[PDB]
Amino acid sequence: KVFGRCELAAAMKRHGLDNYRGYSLGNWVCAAKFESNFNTQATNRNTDGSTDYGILQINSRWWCNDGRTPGSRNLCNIPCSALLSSDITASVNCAKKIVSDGNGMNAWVAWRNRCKGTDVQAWIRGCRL
Ligand code: NA
Ligand SMILES: [Rh+]
Ligand SMILES: [Rh+]
Ligand SMILES: [Rh+]
Repeated sequence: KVFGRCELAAAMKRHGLDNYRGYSLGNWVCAAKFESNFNTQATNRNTDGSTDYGILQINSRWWCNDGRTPGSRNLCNIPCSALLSSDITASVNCAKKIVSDGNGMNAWVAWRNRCKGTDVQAWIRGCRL
């Protein structure tokens, strides 16, 4: 599923991301835009052999089992394929563990480089929430 901006914002708010660990909804929407272009099916291979999965490009190195990432952890206790569903519940629940883990949203390279210290409120302007 390729989400609309306001469609995703509404889904993220419902799934408990608005101000999660102090990160406004616009932060999560901006991260999703630059990570996946709002596409639940997005996959990208990392140079280390790990793969990033879904709307927030969660990494098989630490967070999910994809059957092909040797000596990696599965800290969200899920198959990485669960992160590609048109239902974002598994991505949201895993993102909550990631962002709680001490580095906050700096875990997302696209967030640090493209969203951090920007006017992220612009990502939710116009949306019915
Ligand atoms: Na893994
Ligand atoms: Rh939902
Ligand atoms: Rh600003
Ligand atoms: Rh509302």
